[PDB]
Amino acid sequence: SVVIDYNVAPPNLSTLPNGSLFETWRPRAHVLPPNGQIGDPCLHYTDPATGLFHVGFLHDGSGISSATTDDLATYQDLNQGNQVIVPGGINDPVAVFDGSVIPNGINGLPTLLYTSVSYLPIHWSIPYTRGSETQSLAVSSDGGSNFTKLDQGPVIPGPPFAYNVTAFRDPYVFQNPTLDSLLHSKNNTWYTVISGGLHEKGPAQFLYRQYDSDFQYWEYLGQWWHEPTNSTWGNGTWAGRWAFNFETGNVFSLDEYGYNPHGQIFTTIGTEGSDLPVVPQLTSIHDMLWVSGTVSRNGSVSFNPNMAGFLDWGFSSYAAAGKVLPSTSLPSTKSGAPDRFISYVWLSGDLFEQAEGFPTNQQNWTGTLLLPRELRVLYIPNVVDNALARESGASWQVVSSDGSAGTVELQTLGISIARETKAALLSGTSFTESGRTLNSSGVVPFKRSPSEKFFVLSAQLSFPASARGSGLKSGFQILSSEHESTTVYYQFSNESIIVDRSNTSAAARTTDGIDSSAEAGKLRLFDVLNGGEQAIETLDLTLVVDNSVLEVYANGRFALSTWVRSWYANSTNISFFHNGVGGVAFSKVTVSEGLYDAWPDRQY
Amino acid sequence: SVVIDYNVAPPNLSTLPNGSLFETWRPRAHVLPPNGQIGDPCLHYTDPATGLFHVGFLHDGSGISSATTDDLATYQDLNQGNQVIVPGGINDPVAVFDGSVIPNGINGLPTLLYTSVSYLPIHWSIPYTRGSETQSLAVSSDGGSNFTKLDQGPVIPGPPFAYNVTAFRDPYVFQNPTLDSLLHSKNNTWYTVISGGLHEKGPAQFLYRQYDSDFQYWEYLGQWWHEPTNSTWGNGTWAGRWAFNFETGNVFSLDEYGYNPHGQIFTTIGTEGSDLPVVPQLTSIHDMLWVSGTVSRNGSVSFNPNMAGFLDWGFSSYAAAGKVLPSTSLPSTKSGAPDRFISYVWLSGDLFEQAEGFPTNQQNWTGTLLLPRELRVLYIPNVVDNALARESGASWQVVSSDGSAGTVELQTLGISIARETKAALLSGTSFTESGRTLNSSGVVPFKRSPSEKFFVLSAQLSFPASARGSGLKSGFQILSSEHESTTVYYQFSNESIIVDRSNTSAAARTTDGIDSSAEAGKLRLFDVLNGGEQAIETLDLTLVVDNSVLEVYANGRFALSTWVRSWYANSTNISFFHNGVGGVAFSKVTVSEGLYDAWPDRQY
Ligand code: NA
Ligand code: NA
Repeated sequence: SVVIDYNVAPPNLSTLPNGSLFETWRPRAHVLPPNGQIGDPCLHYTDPATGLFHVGFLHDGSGISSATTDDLATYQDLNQGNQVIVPGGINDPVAVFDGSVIPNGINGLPTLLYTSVSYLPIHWSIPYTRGSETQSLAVSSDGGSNFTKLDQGPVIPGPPFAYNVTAFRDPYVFQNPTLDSLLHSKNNTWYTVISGGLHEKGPAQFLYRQYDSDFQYWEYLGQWWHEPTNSTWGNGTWAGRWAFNFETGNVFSLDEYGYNPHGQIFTTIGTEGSDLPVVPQLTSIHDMLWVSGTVSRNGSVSFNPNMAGFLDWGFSSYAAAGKVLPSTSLPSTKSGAPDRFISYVWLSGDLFEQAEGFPTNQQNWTGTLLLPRELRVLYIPNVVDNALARESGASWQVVSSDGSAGTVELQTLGISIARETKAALLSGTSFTESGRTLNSSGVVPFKRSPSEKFFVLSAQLSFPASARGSGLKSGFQILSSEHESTTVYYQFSNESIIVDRSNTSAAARTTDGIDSSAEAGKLRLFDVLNGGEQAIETLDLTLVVDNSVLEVYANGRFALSTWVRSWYANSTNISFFHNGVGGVAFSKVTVSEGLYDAWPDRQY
Repeated sequence: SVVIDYNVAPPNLSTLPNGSLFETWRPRAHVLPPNGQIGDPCLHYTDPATGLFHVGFLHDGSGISSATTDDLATYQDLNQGNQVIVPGGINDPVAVFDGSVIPNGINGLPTLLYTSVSYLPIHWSIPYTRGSETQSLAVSSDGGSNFTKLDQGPVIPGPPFAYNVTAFRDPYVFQNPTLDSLLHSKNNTWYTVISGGLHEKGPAQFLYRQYDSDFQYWEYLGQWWHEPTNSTWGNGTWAGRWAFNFETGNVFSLDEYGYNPHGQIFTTIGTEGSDLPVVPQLTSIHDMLWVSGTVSRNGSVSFNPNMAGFLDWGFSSYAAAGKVLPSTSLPSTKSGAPDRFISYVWLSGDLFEQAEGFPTNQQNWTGTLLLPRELRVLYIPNVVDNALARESGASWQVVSSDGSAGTVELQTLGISIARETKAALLSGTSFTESGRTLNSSGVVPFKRSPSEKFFVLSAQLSFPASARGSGLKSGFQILSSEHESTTVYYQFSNESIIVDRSNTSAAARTTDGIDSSAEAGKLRLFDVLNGGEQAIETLDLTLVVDNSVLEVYANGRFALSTWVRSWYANSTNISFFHNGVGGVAFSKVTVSEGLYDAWPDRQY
């Protein structure tokens, strides 16, 4: 069968045999199935009996598949990658959508509450078919390889009486003593949020609590959070739009270290956006947002947002699912971590099924999850109390102020690679490129580049005072050779990290459905006071390249992830990049090469 | 194939070929399918476009079959007797139970609301499987031969939040301006009652009204009528028990002539009874009750029973379904009838599936509906105001009184054969047996008897004053020959009509599962004042024999129906019967022979 040589120019990839491009763009350090398509992650839980962390995801549009980890770095497939629960039962004859797990449930077994689907199609833009989405229970008695459906109807057969929902799915089970105290619930009551919205009103999270010890009945507590149709946090700059429908709602509570039941309450959601006029059955904008809020009561409970942002700025990033990972788990016991909230963002492989022409049968897989991320409250001290710091409707807020110093402490969402995964990514070969200051325009090669498309690059960029309000662009050119290059840079004129993919892939010239549009995410660098002098915040950059999967992290509070589908074997060189407009000081750049095998017990 | 000769003794009927006993016991003037089993009647409606009255019934445990009538005497099968709606859809993958029809519904078409079943088994005596019974919509666009299910989920997906129901089925749609005025509903609002009960509380009718013009949402109005588990009207003499579960609830309103929207409100129900201790999945008592009541409001509406009885006293009579038949219908236009409420009682053919051994495959049919019955308010004037008239918790009530005459007017439920059916039953040959008074004991042959097992017998029995409190038994012996006889008599010692079936069938000697136990129904004959003298009420008796189907009517307010499965061709003779205890005066007895063919367009 056919010979592949990545030093030779590519054909139209649609002409190659099935499976011939299996390895071409495939990551080694990310969660994705053995083959085929990955959809929304869900079902994650820690098994209290074994300590193993279980992860799950929709697989091939035909149910939920799953894997375990004892270290939060590497994974073991359950049921050989085949689905632990499939459609075709009485409650879910057409489909299985997201569900979440009560780890210590019916008979002390993991108990899945999930969206069972009986009628398609389903979309916020069209009229809703009554009973199309219900919430049903299943239980695993075999260690999470098979979830057996209860032989009864759904436990939540529909939305509240006469509600004209846009959607009613993705039930997310969670505990919270702040809710308990506000609602006089029994201690350690399980809550469920269901995500969707209302036609002619707008997106919403529907809130419930268990009524009975049996998980059979769920008492409706109201739309604890809802926003008008296509409205937006602030003026729309820092947290996209609330848009036409909420999906994949997660609810959890954080402090400075990780997860805390008494901590500040957060939610992550997908929003489904669109231009006007609306194109039937099309969601053109898939925003992956996080939201901080205060929960109060005046009859019924409300979640009132006080700041919001993106969990990942990638066009193709969406549908994140996360779970409490307790300190007692196997991974946390090995690493000494406190209680955490670990979230896996989904990276759709085909633009949410809008990449017609992509050589899908050649690759024989579609999509990945991003690296597990730890979520925590992040504080930014010694920020200069000016208009940059004080902007309303943004992704941070002032929590204290020092009139004498002229400073504020800021608060925002901390987003970083989970620690055991980060350390396993840095495990191999390790070299440093010298710091330097650049004033003129162009790319300057590193003295040494990684020899393969599997690396981490870490660097600090320091900008001088004149950078503010200039047309400066500075960063790195990666995955470069004669025929290809990808540029990642910060741009002050629109306060953004940009990924320029115009030259990323030689395959995009010969083949349809290989996207080359720019990716972008907003990032403000504040003014800070250190050693008694005022300066622009250091841009602390971490780039993880995993064959075709690029994740760009910054300052412990920013992520932008995308596909970088470079063809040529030589497209591995790294250079400094600066457009010449002002100057920039690069610290020493660390490069770690090779990453690690996240699936050590797989063949491929 | 085998020769049948009804002058020769029967074999064990279980040894004969399949279908060989098709005609043996089969009626000609009753509603039953072309072959196979009949279950609960339902689905009846008048088509406003054609004027045809449609009847329906469960058929072979596999959906609802239907037929039409233009005269309320004869019927035409729809869809050749095959079901107009079957199980195996998304909402009803396991079964279809009773439903009722809004005649002028979605797109002005007949619209069925019915119980769609997803989980079996279902019974009041066991724990209820969540979601086993829902209420779904279907619509017929082809004149009632096929009801197309709406391609959506159920419109009532379950009982109210956390209710531990015994049952939740048999939705009965009805209109009522008395309810409209009490509830401030829109004029001509459709109501639905659903029948069942609650574990640890008792049987109930759950009441709803349409929320929207679309029939999509049904607003819950409470348990408008409920009774404690296994309680009873009065002391249990005149209306059985309310028992452990209500089934087949009908609601309607009557005056003296027939149906009236502003009239007195009535309901008919089956009750499921049992001995203590309860045998799992067994209902041993199937009572077919009617109930009169007043409807009032104190927050939510209540139906408060003021009298109750049996619609039919037959052990095997149950599950009646009826419908408003307007004066504008085809049958009513021909007969000049006002608005009516026509009810068909079910006569189970096999003791509600407890007649093991019966030669079912030999007969190739099971069960029938009884003759259509007109329900109306019946007044009994000039009754002597004594303790017989004044008994509480009975099947009548005093509505006015005359202190001077020493009398009361009574009110009760009028039950008679629908008029066009009655006239078609009397259509043929017609002869009279002379009146006589009998004082000694024994049977006295009629001078002429009918030559076949298809006849109506009408007679008046007048009892002298000494009959009261005596051990008198008087009536008729029918279907008699050397080897067989059936006796129908009134008995003062327990105020009952009795059917003695001990000698009815020679087949019961040779064959299993042919019931020969006595049937009974309570009937009080009041003291009346006529021509200025006091007397025992005339017993006005009507017996309709339709091969094996016996229906006994009395005084326009009593029905007792049963199976009389006589074998020998000669078992057709009629005699007077009197046990000698006192005396009895028989008026002239009318006998009409042959009845009529209720299925003129069938082969068999
Ligand atoms: Na996105
Ligand atoms: Na009965």
